[PDB]
Amino acid sequence: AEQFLNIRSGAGTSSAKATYWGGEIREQNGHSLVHAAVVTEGAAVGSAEANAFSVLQHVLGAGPLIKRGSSVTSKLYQGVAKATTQPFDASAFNVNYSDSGLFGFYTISQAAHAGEVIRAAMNQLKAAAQGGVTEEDVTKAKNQLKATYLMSVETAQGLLNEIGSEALLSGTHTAPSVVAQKIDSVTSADVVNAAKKFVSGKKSMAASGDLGSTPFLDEL
Amino acid sequence: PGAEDLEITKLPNGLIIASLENFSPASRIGVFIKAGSRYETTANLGTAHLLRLASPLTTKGASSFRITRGIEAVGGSLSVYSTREKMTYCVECLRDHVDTVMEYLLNVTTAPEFRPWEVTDLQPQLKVDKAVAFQSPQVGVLENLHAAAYKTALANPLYCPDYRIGKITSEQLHHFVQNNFTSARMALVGIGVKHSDLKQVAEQFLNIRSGAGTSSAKATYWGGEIREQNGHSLVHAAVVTEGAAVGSAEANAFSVLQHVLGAGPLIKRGSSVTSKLYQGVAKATTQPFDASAFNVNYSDSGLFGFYTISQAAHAGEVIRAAMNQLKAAAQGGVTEEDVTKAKNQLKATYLMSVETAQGLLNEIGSEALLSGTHTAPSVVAQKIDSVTSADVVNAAKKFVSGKKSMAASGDLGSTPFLDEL
Amino acid sequence: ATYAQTLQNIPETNVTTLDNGLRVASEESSQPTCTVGVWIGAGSRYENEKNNGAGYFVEHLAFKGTKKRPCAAFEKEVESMGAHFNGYTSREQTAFYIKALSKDMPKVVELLADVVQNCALEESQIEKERGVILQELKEMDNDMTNVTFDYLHATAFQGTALARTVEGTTENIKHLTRADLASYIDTHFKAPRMVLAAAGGISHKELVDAARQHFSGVSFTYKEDAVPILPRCRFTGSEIRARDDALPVAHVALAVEGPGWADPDNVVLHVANAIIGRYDRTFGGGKHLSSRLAALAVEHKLCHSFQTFNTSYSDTGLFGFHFVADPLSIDDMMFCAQGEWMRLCTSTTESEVKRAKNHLRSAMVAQLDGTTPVCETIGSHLLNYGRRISLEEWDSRISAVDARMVRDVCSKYIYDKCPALAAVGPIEQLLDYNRIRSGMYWI
Amino acid sequence: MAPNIRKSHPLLKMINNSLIDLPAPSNISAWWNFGSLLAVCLMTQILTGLLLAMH
Amino acid sequence: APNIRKSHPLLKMINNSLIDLPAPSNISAWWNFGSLLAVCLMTQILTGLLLAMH
Amino acid sequence: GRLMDRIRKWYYNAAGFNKYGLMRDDTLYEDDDVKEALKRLPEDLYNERMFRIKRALDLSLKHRILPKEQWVKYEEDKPYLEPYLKEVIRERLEREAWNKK
Amino acid sequence: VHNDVTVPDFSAYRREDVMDATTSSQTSSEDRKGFSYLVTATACVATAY
Ligand code: HEM
Ligand code: HEM
Repeated sequence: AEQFLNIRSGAGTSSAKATYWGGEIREQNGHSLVHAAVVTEGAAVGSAEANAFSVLQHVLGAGPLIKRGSSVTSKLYQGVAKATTQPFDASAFNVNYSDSGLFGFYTISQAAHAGEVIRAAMNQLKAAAQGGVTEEDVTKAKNQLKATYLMSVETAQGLLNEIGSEALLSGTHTAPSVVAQKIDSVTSADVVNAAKKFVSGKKSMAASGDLGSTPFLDEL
Repeated sequence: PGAEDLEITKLPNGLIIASLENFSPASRIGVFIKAGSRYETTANLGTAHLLRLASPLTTKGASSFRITRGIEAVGGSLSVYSTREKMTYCVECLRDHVDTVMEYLLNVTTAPEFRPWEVTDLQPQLKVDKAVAFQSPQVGVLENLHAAAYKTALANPLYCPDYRIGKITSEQLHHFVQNNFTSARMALVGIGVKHSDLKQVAEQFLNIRSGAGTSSAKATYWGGEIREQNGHSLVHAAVVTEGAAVGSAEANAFSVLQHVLGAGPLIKRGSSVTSKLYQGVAKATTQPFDASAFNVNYSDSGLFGFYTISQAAHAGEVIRAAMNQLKAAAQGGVTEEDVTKAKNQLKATYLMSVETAQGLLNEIGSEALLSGTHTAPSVVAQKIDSVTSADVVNAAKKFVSGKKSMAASGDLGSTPFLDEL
Repeated sequence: ATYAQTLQNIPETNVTTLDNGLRVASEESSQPTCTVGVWIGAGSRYENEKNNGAGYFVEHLAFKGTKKRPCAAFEKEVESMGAHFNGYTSREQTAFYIKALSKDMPKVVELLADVVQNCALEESQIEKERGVILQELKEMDNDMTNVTFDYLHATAFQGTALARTVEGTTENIKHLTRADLASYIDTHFKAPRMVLAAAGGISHKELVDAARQHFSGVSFTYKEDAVPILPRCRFTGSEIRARDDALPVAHVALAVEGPGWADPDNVVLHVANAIIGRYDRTFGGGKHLSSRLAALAVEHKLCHSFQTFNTSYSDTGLFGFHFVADPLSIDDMMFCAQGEWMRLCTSTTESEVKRAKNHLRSAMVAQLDGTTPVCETIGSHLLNYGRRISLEEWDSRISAVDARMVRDVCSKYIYDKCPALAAVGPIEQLLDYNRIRSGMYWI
Repeated sequence: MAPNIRKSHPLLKMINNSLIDLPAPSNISAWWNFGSLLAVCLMTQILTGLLLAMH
Repeated sequence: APNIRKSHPLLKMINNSLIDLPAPSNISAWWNFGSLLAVCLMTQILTGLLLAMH
Repeated sequence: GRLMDRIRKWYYNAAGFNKYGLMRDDTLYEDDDVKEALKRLPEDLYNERMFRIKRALDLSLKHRILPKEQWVKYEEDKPYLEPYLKEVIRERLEREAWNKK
Repeated sequence: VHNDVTVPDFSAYRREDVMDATTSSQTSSEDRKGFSYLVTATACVATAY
C-alpha cells in the first residue's frame, strides 16, 4: 500500500448530494410478466434508522428461505398470495446509500394480476404501519437478519467485502458482536415507525412489461 | 361559372357526404374516419400506424400492383394522414380522372385484404417510417408528452412502439377496420366535384356497417414528467396542462391566448414583438432559442402550454422565463389591444390555412365528420371576437393552477423538473 | 364540368406597366385572404466576385426595418395585422412577399415599396446579421443536398458567375460594407427589373393605383429604363468529388446544360423527367412504382432516394438527377440511372409519355395551390417568360409532346454529352469520369 | 438480384472482375506493360505454333 | 485462418468443389459418370501423350 | 365425366410419389411461380412440406419407400399449394398484360 | 464551408475553343467530339486493315 501505491490524495471531486425526486417511469414492452417496484426515501448507510428498515425488511419478508417454499414468516408474500390466484413474487426492497436511501417493495406477477399484486402489497405495508407488527415478528426478523449477515461472510468475497466496506467508510471494524446489538436494539415501535415513514413519504415507482393492468403511483 | 354552394347530404346509416365544386382543374376526394391510435390497447399497440402504411396493399377489388399502377397512370396520388384520433385517406387528381382514382380510394378504405405475406413483408417499413419521422426532436418529445399528459387512449404513441414492430397480425388489422371504419364514423368529403356525383358513389359503393363499433376509453389525465437525456446540444421542452375539447367555446379562449403569447414568427427571421412569450424569453437569455404557445384540442380533452428549444445551458432560464411569462398573463398581463391583435392573427391564420386544396378539404371534412355540419367562415369569425379580455386571462390562470405534464430531451443538464416551475 | 373547361375559366392574369418600368400583375380570386409581393430580377449571378453574398446579406435586412419605420415599428405594424412577410434570394431571382387579408391589399403594397426602396440598413444591425449569416452557413453546410447542388453549379459553370453560391463566401460575409449592401440595392432593385404581383381577392385596378402611389420611381436617362443582359455562363463537362468516408450516405448529382426559360423544349424535358420521376424510401408504391429507376431502386436497394430535375435559367440551365445512396450501391445506382437516361433518348414509349404528361399536368396544377404559389408563378413568369403562361396554354403545349419528340429532344440534350458531376461523402465505389462519360451513349 | 449482366453472369463476372472493373494503382508505369505483352506473346506463340505444327 | 483449407487461394478451390461441396443426399449411380467422364478425359490425355511420343 | 376421374386415381397410384409420403404439390418443380407460392405458405404447412420432402430424400438415399400403410391415399392428398400458385400466376399475368399495354 | 470551395482554373489544359468562360462551349462541342472520334475511327480502320 505504502512503498507501492501512489495517485492523488484528498476527496478529489465530491458528489453533488442526492436530491430526491419521487418520479414514475413506466416501460411498456409486451413481456407477459410485469415487474414493479415502489419505494420512498429510506435510511442512509450508518444511520440507526436503517437497522429499523433492515428489520422491517425481514419482517415483511425478503425472499423465500425454503426451496420452492411458501414464506409464511413473510408478511408481504403471504399478504399478496391471499390476494391473487396466479404465480408471483413480491419482496421487501431496501438500499442504504451514503447520503440517502430507498425502501419499498418489488413485485413480479402476471400482467393481468399486476393491479391486485401491487395494491395488495401496499395495504400489506400500511397494515404494518398501523401496529400490524408483533413483538414476536420483530424477534424472528432479528434472527433472520443475524443469520443472513452471519452467513453472507462465509465466502471469501463476502468476508472481504464486509471488512473493506467498513474499513473504507470509517476505517474501523465493528465486531460481529456489536453489529448483533445494533440489531436487537430495534424496538417494535421503530419498525412500525419506518412502516409509517413509508406510507407518508413521497414515493417513486418503476415498472416494465405489458403494463395494461398496472396502476400509477397516484392510485396506491 | 362563379361560386356555387357547399352541399352535405347525410345518408341513413350515418355516412356523411360533403362536396364543393370550385371548378378547380383538379379534384381531391377523401374518406375522413374517426379512427386512430387512441382506440388501441396494450394488446394491439401500433396497429393503427401499420394500417396507415397498408394503404397500398391488395384489396378485394384492386391488387397492390393495380392500385399503384392505376393511380400513377393518370397522374393521381394517394395519401393517408392521421392524428391520435383521426384518419384521413384521400386521393387527388385532374378532374377528368376522379372515377378512376375513386375505385382505389374506395377499395382501400373498405375492401382491404391484409394478406399475411403482404403484411409481414410490410412491417419492416414501420422500422424505417419511424426512423425518418423521429429525425425531428419536435416529434420525439410530443410522443412522450402525450405519454405523460395522459393515462390512456391519447397516451398511446402515434408511431408503433418498437417492441411491436413485426408483431401486428392481419387479424388485428381487420378487427381494427371492422370496429372503427364504420359508416357512422366515416365522412366522404370532396372538392372540385358535384354533390350529386360524390353522393352517388357513397351509396352505390359503400357497404360497411355503422355505429362506433368499439368506442374509446375516455382519456384520463395523468400529469406525467418524461425526461430523455441524450446529449444532443439543443434542449427541446414542452410544458402543458389539460386544455379544451373540440367544439368547446372555452377552446376559443386558448386559441386567442395562444396568439397572444405568440405562436411562431410571422416575419422571416423576425423578432416577434407581438409575441408576449417570445419577447419575454429573449429578455431572459443571451443565446439563440425558440419558444411558442402549444395548443391541441382533442375530442374528450386537450393540452395547452409552451414548447421551447434552446441551448442546453440556457435551458433553465428559457423554460422558467416562459413560466413567469405565462403567469404575468394570468395576472392581468393582457391588454384589450393584445386581445384584438390576436383575434386578427387568428382570423388571418385560419383564413389562409384554407387556400391550399388540402387545407380547405381538411377544414370541410373535419367538421363534416365531427358534426355533419358546416360553419361559414362568417360564424367562425364571430366565435373568435366573442372572446373577452377576461376569458383569456382565465385560460391563463387555468394553466398556472391545473396539474401540468412535461416532456424534454437533450443534454438535460440544466433543465428543471416539473416541480421547480 | 370537364377539366378542359375549368382551365379556360380561370380568370386571366392582368398586367399593367408604369412609366418607371415597374410591371404590376395579378390574378383575381374571391379569396378573402391574399398574397402580394415584388419579384426582382436579381440574384447571386448579378453579384461579382467582390460582393458575392450581397443579395443574401440584403435579404437579411429587408425585414429589420426601413428609414420611415424602424425595427419594432415595422414588425409591430406587420405582426399586428396578422400578416406574414417573408422572401428569398436565388442565383438570378430575388423575391419579397406578404400574406395578408385582401382588405389590407393597399397598405401592404406601401409596406413592400418601403422595403425595396428605403431599407434602413442600420449599420448596427448589419454587424449582427453578419454573425447570423455566418451561422446559417455552418448549418447549411450540413445539408448534403445543398452542398451537392452548389458544387454541381461550382463545376458545371466553373469560371462563371453561375458557379457561385447564393449565400456567398465566408470572407465576403465577414467584410461586406454597409456601402456594398447599399449600392447592391441601388444597382439592382430597379423598377424595370421588379414585378409587383398579387393573387386573391384583389382588384387589379386597386392594386395598380397603390403601385402608382408608393412605387413612384423616376426615370430620366435611357440607361435607367434598360435591363442589362448578363454575360453568358460556360458549361463544362467536368466533375468535383468532395470525399468524406465519414458521412453515412453519399450524394451524387449529374447533369447536362439545359436550354433556358424561353426554349419550348423545356416542356418536353419536363415530360421526360416525368417518366423517370423521383423516389424515396417512404413511397408506399414500392416494387410496383411506374418509374423503372424507382422500381429498380426498390428491387435492388439502390438508394435512399433519387430525383430528376430541370433547373432553368435565362440563357442556360441544368438538366440532371440527384441520388443519395449507401457507399456500396452508388455504382449500381449510377449505372441504372444513366441506363434510363439512355433509354429516354432511344426507346421512350407512347405509354410512358402518356403517364408522364398526366403526372406533369398534375404537378403543374399544384404549382398554383394558393395565393402565394400562384403569385410566385406570376412574378416569375413575367420575370422569366416575359408574360404569363396559363395552364390552358401549358396543357396545350404538353399535349403536343409524344414519344418521338421526347426521344429527339432528350437525345439532343443528353446523348453523347459531357456531363457535370458532383459527388459527396463515401464516394469511393462510384468512379472514373470516363466510365461515367461512356454511360452517355448507346442504350 | 444483380442489375447489370456484367457483374452477375458466371463468366462475364470474370472478364469484368479482372479486365474491366479491376482496381489498379493510378500510377503504374510502362514497366507494368510487360505482364500483358508476356500474355500476348504466349498467345501469339501458341497460335503461330499450332499453324507450324500443322506442317 | 482459421483453417488453411477455406482461406488459401488454391485449396479454397479444391475444398470448394471436392470436399465441402454440398451434394444431395440421394443422388444415385447415374451420377457417377460425371467423374468417370472426367477420369476418361484424364486417362485419354495421359495415354495419348505417351503414344504421341512414338 | 367420371372417366378421367378414375383415370386420375389410376395415374396417382401409377406415379407413386405417395409411396414416399409426398403430396402431389410436394413433387412440383420449383420454378419462379412455385417458389413465390411456397413463400406465402403459412408456417405449419411450410414446415410440414419440408419434413415430408426431407423424409423422402432420406428414403431415396436409402432405396426404400414407406410401408404401404403410410402411403398417401388419392383422396387424402392435400393440394396445399395449388391455390396459392393459382393466385401467383394470376397476379403475374395481370402485370404482364398491363406492361404490354 | 462548402461556399469557400472553387473549382480551380483549367486554362493550361482547356481546348482553345472552350477557353473563354463567356462563350457557350456547346457550339464547339461537335468539333471537339468530332475530332477525337475521328482519330478513333481511323485507328479502327487501320486495325481493321
Ligand atoms: C511457350 C511458347 C512457345 C515458345 C517459347 C516457342 C519457341 C520455339 C522455338 C524457339 C522454336 C525454334 C524456332 C526456330 O526454328 O528457330 C520453335 C519451333 C517450333 N515450335 Fe514453338 N514455341 C512456342 C509454342 C509452340 C506451340 C504451342 C506449338 C504448337 C503446338 C509450337 C510449335 C513449334 C514447331 C512446329 C516448331 C518447329 C519448326 C520451326 O522451327 O518453325 N511452338 N518454337
Ligand atoms: C478426348 C480424348 C481422346 C480421345 C477421345 C482419343 C481418341 C483416340 C482414337 C479413337 C484414336 C485411334 C485409336 C486406334 O488406334 O484405334 C486415337 C489415336 C491416337 N491418339 Fe488419341 N484420344 C484422346 C486424346 C489424345 C491426346 C491428348 C493425345 C496426345 C497429345 C492423343 C494421341 C493419340 C495418338 C498418338 C494416336 C494415334 C496412334 C494410335 O492409334 O494409337 N490422343 N486417339
